[PDB]
Amino acid sequence: LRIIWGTNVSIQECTTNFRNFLMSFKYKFRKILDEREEFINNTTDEELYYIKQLNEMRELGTSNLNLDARNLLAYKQTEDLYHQLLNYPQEVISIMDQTIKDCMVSLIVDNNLDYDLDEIETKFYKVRPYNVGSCKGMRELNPNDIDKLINLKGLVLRSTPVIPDMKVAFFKCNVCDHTMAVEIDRGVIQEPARCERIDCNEPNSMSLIHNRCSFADKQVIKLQETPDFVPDGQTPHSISLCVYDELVDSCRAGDRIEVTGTFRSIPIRANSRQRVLKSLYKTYVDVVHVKKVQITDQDLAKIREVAAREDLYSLLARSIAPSIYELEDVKKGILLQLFGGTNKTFTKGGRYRGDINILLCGDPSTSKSQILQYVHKITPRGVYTSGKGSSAVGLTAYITRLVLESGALVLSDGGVCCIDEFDKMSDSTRSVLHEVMEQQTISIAKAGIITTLNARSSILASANPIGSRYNPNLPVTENIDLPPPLLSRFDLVYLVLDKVDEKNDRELAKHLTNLYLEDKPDVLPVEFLTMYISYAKEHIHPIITEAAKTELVRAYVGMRKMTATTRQLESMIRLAEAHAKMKLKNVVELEDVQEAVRLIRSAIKDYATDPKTGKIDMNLVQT
Amino acid sequence: KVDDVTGEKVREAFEQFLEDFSVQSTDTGEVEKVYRAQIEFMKIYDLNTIYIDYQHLSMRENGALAMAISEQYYRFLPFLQKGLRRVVRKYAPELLNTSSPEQTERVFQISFFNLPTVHRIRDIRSEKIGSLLSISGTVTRTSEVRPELYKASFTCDMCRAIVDNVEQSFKYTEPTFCPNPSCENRAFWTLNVTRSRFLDWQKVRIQENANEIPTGSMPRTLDVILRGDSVERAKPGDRCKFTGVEIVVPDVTQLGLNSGVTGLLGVRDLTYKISFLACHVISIGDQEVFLNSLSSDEINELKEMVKDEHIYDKLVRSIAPAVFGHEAVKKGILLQMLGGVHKSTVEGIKLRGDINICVVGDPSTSKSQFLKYVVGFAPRSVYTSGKASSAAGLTAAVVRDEDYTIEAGALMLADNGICCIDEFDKMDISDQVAIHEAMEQQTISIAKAGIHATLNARTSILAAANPVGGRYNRKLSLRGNLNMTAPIMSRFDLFFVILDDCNEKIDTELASHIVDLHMKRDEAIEPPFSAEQLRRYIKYARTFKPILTKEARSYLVEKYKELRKDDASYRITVRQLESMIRLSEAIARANCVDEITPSFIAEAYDLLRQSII
Repeated sequence: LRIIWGTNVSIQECTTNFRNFLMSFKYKFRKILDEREEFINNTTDEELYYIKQLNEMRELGTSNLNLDARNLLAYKQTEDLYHQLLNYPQEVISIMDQTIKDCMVSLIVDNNLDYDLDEIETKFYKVRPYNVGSCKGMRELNPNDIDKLINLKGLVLRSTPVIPDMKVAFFKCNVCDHTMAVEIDRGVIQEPARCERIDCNEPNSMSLIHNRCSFADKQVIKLQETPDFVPDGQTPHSISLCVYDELVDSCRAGDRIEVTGTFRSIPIRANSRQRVLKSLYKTYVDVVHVKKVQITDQDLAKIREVAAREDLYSLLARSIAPSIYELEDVKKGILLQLFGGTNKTFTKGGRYRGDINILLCGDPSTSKSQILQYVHKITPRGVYTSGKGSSAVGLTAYITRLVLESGALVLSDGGVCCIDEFDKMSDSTRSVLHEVMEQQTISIAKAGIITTLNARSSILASANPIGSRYNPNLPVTENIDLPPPLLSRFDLVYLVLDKVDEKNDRELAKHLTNLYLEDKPDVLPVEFLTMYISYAKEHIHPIITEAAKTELVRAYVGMRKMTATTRQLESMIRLAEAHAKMKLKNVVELEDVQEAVRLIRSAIKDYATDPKTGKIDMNLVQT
Repeated sequence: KVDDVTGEKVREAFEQFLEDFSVQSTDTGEVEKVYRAQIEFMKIYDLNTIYIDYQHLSMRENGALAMAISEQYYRFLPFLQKGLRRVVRKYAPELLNTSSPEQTERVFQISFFNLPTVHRIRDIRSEKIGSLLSISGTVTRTSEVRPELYKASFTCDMCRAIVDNVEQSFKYTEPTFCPNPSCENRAFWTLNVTRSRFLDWQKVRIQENANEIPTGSMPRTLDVILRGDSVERAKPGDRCKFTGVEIVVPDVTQLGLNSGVTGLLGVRDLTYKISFLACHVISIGDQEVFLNSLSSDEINELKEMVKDEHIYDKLVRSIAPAVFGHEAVKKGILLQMLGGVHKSTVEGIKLRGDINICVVGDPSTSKSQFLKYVVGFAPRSVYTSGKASSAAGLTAAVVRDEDYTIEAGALMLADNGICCIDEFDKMDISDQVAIHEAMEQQTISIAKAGIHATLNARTSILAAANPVGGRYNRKLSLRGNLNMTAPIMSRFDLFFVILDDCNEKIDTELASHIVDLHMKRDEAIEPPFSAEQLRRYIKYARTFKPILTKEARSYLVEKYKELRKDDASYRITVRQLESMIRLSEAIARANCVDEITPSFIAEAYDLLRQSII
């Protein structure tokens, strides 16, 4: 038999265990390993999971086949093979790739569906085990763990450009015009000492030609250690993850990705020309699988029922921060911002941007930043920042030599942005934010490097009052202390002030004391509400209608009677489109525009605000 | 020596395609052996390059030739050149030679255009190397034309034996053995420039379109090699489509002249750098001469518009169709785009022919929208936001090139055209003073890094700004509302004032216009003239050079006296008179009148008085 070196386990036996997993292993085995028999379905269980997966790979036309170490453990012989893989991940992965190819050929013949066995041979099946082990940081990874299968979660610090890889060397003889191809094993090309052609009779006549040499796609992605894995006292250590073929560019940089792989250690040459290599070995992880960290039909039905409920707007507001008290209007504005307005692009007038930015000002103990962290959790992509920690250059763009790097707002783009101590945030940073928010995109010019980075990020800001506690005598805008251009740029302005009464104090103290009374203590689940916002954006594309247009023109003229920025009217339209997404209405309606204007009026306590100078009586706040 | 049967078949097929393409699309469906007739034309001009549409190859041989070319261009290129040489020897033997000194064989270039698919620089892959491909992108830079050693001739010092036209790899190469069998020399090879043949060489760096990037990320850059006629066939900063074979560049140091191949190099590793070779380059980015450049229908449309007596008002209305109101700003933009005749005194003082304006107004007035429309309309124009910009970098750039060199500035992108400036108030007053320093005198120059360089800096300037306090203050003087140099304000032709109108009718009209725009996209706008037609009219007017009349000069005298009376000081000056002359020339251009008129001078004085406010 053929045995992997040092394992005393046959490579044929590993392939046979993988074949028993691919066929003659029921999905019932994986479901039983998962237990939860009430959750498992008997018919899909009786069907063979890996047989269905190989047939699905044939239907896709792709050689790659996702692998589950849990399913490998579910099958008994495949569990033994998975332990052998944990010992020798690369060898067992090659064995499983060959087994997947052979099982695909056998499955094509068995199903009798049209397919080419030669096409299956040309295809190189891929085994991508996952759930082999608990996710761990790069700092947790060890040289003993090198050459052992593991599943790792990490946030991509950056993704490197695709790196050419010498899949096979090609030798072309300059003396005799001979053509040859030499496979590259272990990353080293093989060169015959004499000419491949005996008639040439020229020693070392063969010459490698790089263009003729076969190249396989390869890439690397820097991966930061997971925030839980990182030590509390120090920033996480980062190790780049090797990737190739379909795994290359599987996940974009700046988004969390879970890549199962085998850790690798390689000697580092003391000098590139010198054969000598330092006793220390550089360490990198080669990913057997790449994964992240879209609405299911049942989730979409649940979102539809929720959106049908009239209580759902306030329900999602409360669901953003279920434990928090008395900031439901700010949470509703944040939920509208998470839904976002629809974006319209035109040849003239540029492109109206649907993304909504929300500014919130609260006196200390407003729980505004607790709600902001709640919004960061609720957002599908979360960016949280402190005003003292915020920098304008970091928010817009950085340069490394000389190539531009994504700003903090650019990384926020594609998700909601959370800002704490927004009053403490620098006015210069806010001035940088003004242009980026007005354009919904960032443009940067600098010596050497000048480029524009997308900044289409919904922005949430939690701000202190300009006074240490919010002053009713102070104007609400002054208490928020936001610059007027940034306030116009923001779609929504939120004002929250504490109101004191004996019964209200009893209620607040009772809430805090109940959370304390538990030793560990209508709201949608936060993940379900993120999915609801995603489904609202996906299946709802609100646009200005006639009724919404009557409401919008009335609101614009009335706010001009009250001065109305044209951007505020666009922000009201975006909030109206956000409300239609919150209601899962395909187009903006008069009720949506009315709710958007009502949400803006309630957010800044404009109804509470006194008619003159914009100041709000404290009793008027919180009605 | 072994020979590729597929290569020889491809050479025969290419010769057959060239000699008997027999498809002529000229004036009718006809047969003229258009490739052979093009060979005859290249013989008439002694040309060395041939351009072939990829669709012609796709039609020829049922696309077998096109398929072979696309699949293995790198392999069949010598065979294609041999077939072209065979067709040349058959039809134009003079073209076969370089064509008194003995004529060497002429180099033959084959260009392929109109490829079915165009890929972004990010779309390129290592697997795509070695195959013909069309790439869409913008040329960030272009290397100087160089004589790449396509063919090398060496002489052996030991026995005086000489080699000729030796092919060279990516690194410089010498003959493996002495051509003389008796001499065993493998060194002492001395090149001869005359006997060796050098092709023109130029590397043009390219990058993906910033608009093409979805997430706004940095566009992927690709090196495009231009050789022969392809050298200087494109310009830096201009979008272009390149067609040719993708290539991989080995490390010259590893050859001896990240992971790397080894064991071939020998022990040394070899890292591969991706690149592109472009067989074909295409750029995707007097009144009588302009009329000839225009098609017959375009000439007829421009003639009708010029014949219209209301052409001036129609163009002013057509400016910024989406924008409602700001008709004075529209008229100023039209006058600036039309421009004025340059003039220089016998004493040597040179006046500026281009119009320059600065706009100050409250936010949410679509001044930035006007800047965007102007940047889109004006050829050779660049738009930028003032706050996120470098003052010196906009005017000029300097960098070291592999030695100190000079890089083109942002102002040069606006040269011979309008320059739009957004967030002008947010921009540095130092940058504003620099613009004033390079506005009337122009002539941007470099004196740093030990290298002195000159720049013409001939452009029109347009600006948008927010007045002090965030809104225009009518009580506040026109000068000082936007802090800028007084001489610069004087040299500026006009200072537009934008103020919000509380009129309910105007509010309802603007609201209805914005709502109709959002509902109906471009259909809501109804400009009197199309953008392309207005651009053609602007080009024709620029070809025209208005001349001052004697009555026009008397009217200008009276108008300057009236402006001085209005000063009765800082607001009006001889610079205001110069602005009046420039606006009169622009008005004569807009009205298509050959000469300046007293009515045109009156309109110029009215615009200046509107700036006075």
